[PDB]
Amino acid sequence: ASGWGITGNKGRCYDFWMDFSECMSHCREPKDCTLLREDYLECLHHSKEFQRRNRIYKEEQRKL
Amino acid sequence: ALKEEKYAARRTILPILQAEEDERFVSEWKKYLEYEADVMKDVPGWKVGENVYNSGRWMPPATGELRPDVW
Amino acid sequence: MILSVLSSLALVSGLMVVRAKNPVHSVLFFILVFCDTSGLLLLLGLDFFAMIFLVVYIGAIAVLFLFVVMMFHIQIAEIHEEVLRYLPVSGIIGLIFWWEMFFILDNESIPLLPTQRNTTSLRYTVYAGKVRSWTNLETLGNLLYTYYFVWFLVSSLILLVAMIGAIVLTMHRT
Amino acid sequence: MFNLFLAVFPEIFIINATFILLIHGVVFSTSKKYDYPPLASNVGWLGLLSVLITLLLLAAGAPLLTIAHLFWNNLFRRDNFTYFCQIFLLLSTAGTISMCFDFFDQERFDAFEFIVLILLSTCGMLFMISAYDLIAMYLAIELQSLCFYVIAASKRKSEFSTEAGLKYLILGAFSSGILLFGCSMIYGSTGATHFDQLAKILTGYEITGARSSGIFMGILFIAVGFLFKITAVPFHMWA
Amino acid sequence: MDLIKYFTFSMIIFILGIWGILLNRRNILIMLMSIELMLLAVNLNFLVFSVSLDDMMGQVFALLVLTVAAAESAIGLAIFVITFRVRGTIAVEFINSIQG
Amino acid sequence: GNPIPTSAVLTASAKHIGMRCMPENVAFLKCKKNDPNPEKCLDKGRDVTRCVLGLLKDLHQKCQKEMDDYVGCMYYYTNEFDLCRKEQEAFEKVCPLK
Amino acid sequence: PYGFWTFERHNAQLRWDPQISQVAGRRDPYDDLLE
Amino acid sequence: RYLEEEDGPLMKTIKGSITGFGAGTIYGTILATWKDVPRVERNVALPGLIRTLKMMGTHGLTFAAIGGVYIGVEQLVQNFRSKRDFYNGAIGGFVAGASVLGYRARSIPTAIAAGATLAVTSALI
Amino acid sequence: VKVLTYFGMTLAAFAFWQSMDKVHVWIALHQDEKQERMEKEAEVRRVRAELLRKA
Amino acid sequence: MMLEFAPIFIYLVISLLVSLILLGVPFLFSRFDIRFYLVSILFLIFDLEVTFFFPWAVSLNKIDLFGFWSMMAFLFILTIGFLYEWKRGALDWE
Amino acid sequence: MNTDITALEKAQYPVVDRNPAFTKVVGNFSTLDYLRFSTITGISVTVGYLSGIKPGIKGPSMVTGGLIGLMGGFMYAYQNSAGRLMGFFPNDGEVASYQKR
Ligand SMILES: CCCCCCCCCCCCCCCCCC(=O)OC[C@H](COP(=O)([O-])OCC(O)COP(=O)([O-])OC[C@@H](COC(=O)CCCCCCCCCCCCCCCCC)OC(=O)CCCCCCCCCCCCCCCCC)OC(=O)CCCCCCCCCCCCCCCCC
Ligand SMILES: CCCCCCCCCCCCCCCCCC(=O)OC[C@H](COP(=O)([O-])OCC(O)COP(=O)([O-])OC[C@@H](COC(=O)CCCCCCCCCCCCCCCCC)OC(=O)CCCCCCCCCCCCCCCCC)OC(=O)CCCCCCCCCCCCCCCCC
Ligand SMILES: C[C@@H]1CC[C@@]2(OC1)O[C@H]1C[C@H]3[C@@H]4CC=C5C[C@@H](OCCC(CO[C@H]6O[C@H](CO)[C@@H](O[C@H]7O[C@H](CO)[C@@H](O)[C@H](O)[C@H]7O)[C@H](O)[C@H]6O)CO[C@H]6O[C@H](CO)[C@@H](O[C@H]7O[C@H](CO)[C@@H](O)[C@H](O)[C@H]7O)[C@H](O)[C@H]6O)CC[C@]5(C)[C@H]4CC[C@]3(C)[C@H]1[C@@H]2C
Ligand SMILES: CCCCCCCCCCCCCCCCCC(=O)O[C@@H](COC(=O)CCCCCCCCCCCCCCC)COP(=O)(O)OC[C@H](O)CO
Repeated sequence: ASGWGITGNKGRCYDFWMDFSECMSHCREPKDCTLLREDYLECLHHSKEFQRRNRIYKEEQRKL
Repeated sequence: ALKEEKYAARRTILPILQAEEDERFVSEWKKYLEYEADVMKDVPGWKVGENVYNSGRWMPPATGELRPDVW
Repeated sequence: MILSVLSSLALVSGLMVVRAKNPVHSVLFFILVFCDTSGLLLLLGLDFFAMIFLVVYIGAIAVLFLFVVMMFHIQIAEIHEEVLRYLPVSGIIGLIFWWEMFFILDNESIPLLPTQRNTTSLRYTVYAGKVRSWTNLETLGNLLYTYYFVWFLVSSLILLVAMIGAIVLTMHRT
Repeated sequence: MFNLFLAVFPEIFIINATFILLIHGVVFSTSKKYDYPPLASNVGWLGLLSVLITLLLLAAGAPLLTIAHLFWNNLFRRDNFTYFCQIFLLLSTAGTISMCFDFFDQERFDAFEFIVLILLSTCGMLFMISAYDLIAMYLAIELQSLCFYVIAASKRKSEFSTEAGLKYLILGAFSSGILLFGCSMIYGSTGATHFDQLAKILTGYEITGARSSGIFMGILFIAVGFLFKITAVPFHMWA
Repeated sequence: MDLIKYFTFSMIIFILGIWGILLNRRNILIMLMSIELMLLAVNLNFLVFSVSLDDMMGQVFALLVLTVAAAESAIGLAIFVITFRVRGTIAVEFINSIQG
Repeated sequence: GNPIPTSAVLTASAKHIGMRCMPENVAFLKCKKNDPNPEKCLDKGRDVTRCVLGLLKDLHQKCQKEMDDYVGCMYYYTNEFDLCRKEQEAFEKVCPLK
Repeated sequence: PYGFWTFERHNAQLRWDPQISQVAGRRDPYDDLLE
Repeated sequence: RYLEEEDGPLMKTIKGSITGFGAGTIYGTILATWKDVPRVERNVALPGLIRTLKMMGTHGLTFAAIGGVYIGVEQLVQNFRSKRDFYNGAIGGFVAGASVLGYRARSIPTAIAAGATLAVTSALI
Repeated sequence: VKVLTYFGMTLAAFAFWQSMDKVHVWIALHQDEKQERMEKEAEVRRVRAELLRKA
Repeated sequence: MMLEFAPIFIYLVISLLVSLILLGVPFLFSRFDIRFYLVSILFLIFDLEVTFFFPWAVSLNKIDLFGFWSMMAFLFILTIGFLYEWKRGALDWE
Repeated sequence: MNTDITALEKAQYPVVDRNPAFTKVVGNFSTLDYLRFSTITGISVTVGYLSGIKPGIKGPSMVTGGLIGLMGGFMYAYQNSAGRLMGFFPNDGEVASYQKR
């Protein structure tokens, strides 16, 4: 969230953070900002990306 | 001033290096998409190269190595 | 694999910290743990922190511990005890902590299984950030003294408290 | 630029006064000419004065404490709540100091450093009240805690006082480590330490099935540290 | 797998500190050493997260936590020294007079 | 024929490239600023590449020997300008920046 | 309250961060190439 | 508010005996670690471990007995009588407390106290 | 300890960490089944909530 | 880049081997002084001072006047502590 | 260093100068500011003298108390004057002087 990157440029996930914060700054229900929030958290941890790639690896191991 | 000379030199040749890298990555990504289409053939509900980000904005593929750039 | 080696060294050295009968030996093993930690930090690309862990943890803190423990001349009878009767209580507490706390990141940070395919070609290089790279040192120094200077100064206050307390509690002027 | 620091006038004053008293005490306590006078009561009166002036500066400058809030935002947050909390803290410190003079002169506790450590811990608690980030909160808590460790052991030839200090330092350090672990888990799970960012991330989800075990255990460890601090059972037996 | 491996390293250090508290009932110096081990593990947690998240906040706080660890060890060892000086021994049976 | 566009060749020619391919460079950088997706920038990249390779071939045609010496020294010293001043001056005297 | 995080006191970063958006250490790398 | 189960009174009693042996083993472990070792056992390791394990087993046994008899009598009361209330379970709490804790305490006074206590708890449930 | 004792403890620890690696691979491979179980239980809970709200 | 640290590791291994060879070839043919604790404490404090000096020294060109004066305030606090130690006799070994 | 004087709670009185310079604030000191300043300093000197008698350092104690009082009183007067110029405190005199010069 801070924006200070470890190599002296804008942090990797800072634009996602700022989109989420700007959404929540005027949407009275946080459920309206769910998509931007999960985009921010996906940028931090890559959970869904790695899960999908592991599904691909799983199917490869099944068909071999 | 010496450092600025080197740094300006890096700035003028940046676009051609980036364009080469972009072409390389696009070709590799097409090959990987064909690979995924083959492997996930006969897996119902799949979508080849689906963007996991809702915003759809482009991000480089995550690598699963904490600090690959320093080694 | 390399992280397996360093983690194994850290595990054994830490067990030696907590289980060596002689406290001087405990301080020396503690120093081995900090060396291994510095190795991990070098793997992360944080060379400033890797060096500072040597300078401060080993060069200053461990030296303080060693000076104090060596002049104490502790006899083993004063601190000896059998630990065989703790194996169960350490087993539950360790297991519960093990089952919960080694795997806490697994649901949030799912690992990428390494496949029989060269994913290295999918690494995208942005040369723009490489024209003028910043060291760990200068990235940290860009922030400590301007945008977060209050925390810096509060840390100075903490050190001042340490100095005053050290004098008031132990000083016997000749 | 100077006017930005109106938000921290109370703290600047008390810190500077504490430094002045430290120098005064050490210069004249070591004086052969004055025959090494005890300065605990003299420094105590001057420090009571300093606390009261700090209270005046803070109470009379209620709006000014919120000046330049964007510039100070990543360091602390001053509002109505922190205003009254800090006033009550200063009033309590002044009363506690006023109760100490008979102890200073009749026991002959001559250490003026006692007053300085009390004042520095008051500085720490002032910064605790206005903390709006896990890092700032931890630093202020640690400053406060280290001052208490030292003053708990002030009767350094007493078995009781040395025992108190030893138990306090060990159990305090343990609890602080637990709290810091919780803070690290929360940062790792959310990428944030500022209280506003944490509020935005955590609101609307609590435990929506897909709960961040990292966030849940960071909260738990931080709560354990807090409960130790308020002497709540089962983290009480130090008290 | 990098991030899980870096985290379990720091985690074993933290668990070792906990075990050192549990196994050292007659040795309070090692108890202090175990507390430092826990503090080191937390510091490592901040540095790893800083890299993983590409964020500098973990690094600033790590430096400040090192300052706190230093002050903590200094004051703790002073208190150890004065306790030893009063009693002539570090055995736990001579620091149990406050009770009830 | 066409020189291999290695790091040495590009670094040695960087001043000429900046003076000659400035519009293509700026256009590419603007498009990259708007969109980091490599696929959505290939055209500006082709414009940049064509400009640079044309200038490279031109400079090779004009001053072959001086270019060869400057490129060789630049490769020998890993593109350190200070250790290559003499041949830089010889290269710029025969192939002016303009 | 309903949407407390909407209250201006809680949107401090949304107003501060744009003021430091050109500060070295948090810029997009392409800003230096075009400026 | 309670429709997440599959029940089975025999399964209830068996699982209660297992949870009670779970909880008694942990409780005995904690009790054994809290206490000091006898002075004549400071230089020898094995008997301390043996005593800790014996305390673990004894407390697991007694807590399993309470945790089994409680649910067993509770279900054996709401099956023959065929009613659901806090009265069924208060009888079970009383019999479990009385029987087990008076066998261990070897005192009729204490059994009636333990049974009374265990009922008020199940009743407050 | 003996130097050889320290080396052997290090070897045992290395084996432990490789086993931990296998455990992490196992946990990763079962993400999909855990998600499926979570989804089925969520559907059951939602159906129960909707049905009980009907009254 | 961390590439340059690898020669250091190989250098350490070789230096260790030289040490073992040199040391192993001949096998073929209760008075606690508080002042040491005090000097350790002082070294710890000024060790952290140097630690905090390093990033500041490399960052002076970017932090400008604000960073300079913030470090000056840090040093002022630590130097007040040093004056306290000096007056109390912590720096006298007689 | 980017700066922003903007306060959370807006000024309730006319803003004569949003971010007044140090010397302007000092030159804005009124008679009441000087009264506050002098009172705080005098009380501090008195406390220094009285608390210094028993140790035997009443003079140096007066000096120390006076330094504390001088710094505190100046900070308080500056607080009041700057708050008046910024519109956070009642500032009839500042508004009157502003509408004329
Ligand atoms: C094919 C190649 C062949 C050629 C090469 C062969 C090379 C030789 C073999 C390598 C060396 C092995 C032999 C070691 C020396 C033995 C000779 C000797 O004289 O020893 C005297 C020794 C006397 O002790 P001492 O050194 O004189 O010190 C006396 C005082 O203690 C000194 O006082 P102190 O203050 O310094 O220390 C205090 C305290 C220090 O307290 C302690 O150190 C604690 C002792 C218990 C250690 C508990 C485990 C620690 C290791 C970590 C393992 C993972 C832990 C994970 C826990 C966290 C998870 C939540 O002292 C002690 O308690 C000493 C106890 C030593 C016992 C060590 C037992 C280690 C556990 C082995 C478990 C084996 C399981 C295998 C699978 C493991 C699961 C993966 O007695 C012994 O014989 C014990 C050592 C023999 C067993 C240890 C070595 C095990 C290695 C197994 C082989 C590796 C298998 C895995 C391979 C993986 C391949 C992929
Ligand atoms: C590509 C890589 C190629 C590598 C090739 C090399 C591979 C070597 C494999 C060796 C394993 C097989 C050994 C076969 C048997 C050998 C025959 C034999 O044992 O006779 C030897 C014989 C003693 O053997 P022993 O019969 O077993 O007696 C043991 C005790 O007496 C028993 O008495 P105790 O029961 O009362 O125990 C008291 C305690 C004494 O109390 C202690 O605390 C022990 C000292 C530990 C801490 C001391 C260092 C911290 C103090 C500060 C030092 C300065 C710090 C800064 C400078 C260094 C930092 C770079 O003794 C011990 O616990 C000894 C345990 C040793 C643990 C420490 C060594 C491991 C360090 C990590 C090595 C990493 C690489 C190897 C692993 C690679 C992955 C598997 O005499 C000698 O060892 C000669 C003395 C010269 C030793 C020099 C070693 C280096 C010292 C300077 C460096 C200090 C830092 C260490 C490196 C740090 C790296 C960053
Ligand atoms: C002053 C006093 C004295 C004492 C002291 O200070 C104090 O003295 C100080 C001196 C210190 C030592 C100094 C130096 C080191 C070396 C370091 O060790 C480097 C290890 C790193 C670098 O290793 C490679 O790095 C590059 C590859 O990465 C290589 O580049 C190639 O590859 C490029 C790309 O194609 C090409 O472009 C290039 O052209 C091509 O050359 C490069 O050559 C090579 O070096 C990290 O590497 C690993 O990391 C990987 C990621 O985790 C792991 O990947 C694995 O996991 C993945 C999934 O996660 C899977 O996908 C993978 O399949 C699967 O393999 C894998 O384990 C392994 O690669 C370990 C620490 C240590 C010992 C320090 C210890 C502490 C001290 C003794 C201090 C001590 C305290
Ligand atoms: C051993 C040496 C001891 C030295 C002791 C003397 C100096 C101690 C520090 C005193 C504070 C500053 C005194 C110097 C006055 C000159 C200040 C000045 O010149 O103004 C500059 C601004 O100076 C400052 O504002 C820095 C003030 C330093 C902070 C001192 C702390 C005061 C209170 C802080 C409150 C926080 C709570 C304290 C926690 C313990 C102008 O800079 P700029 O606005 O043009 O641009 C900023 C910069 O160039 C780019 O980054």
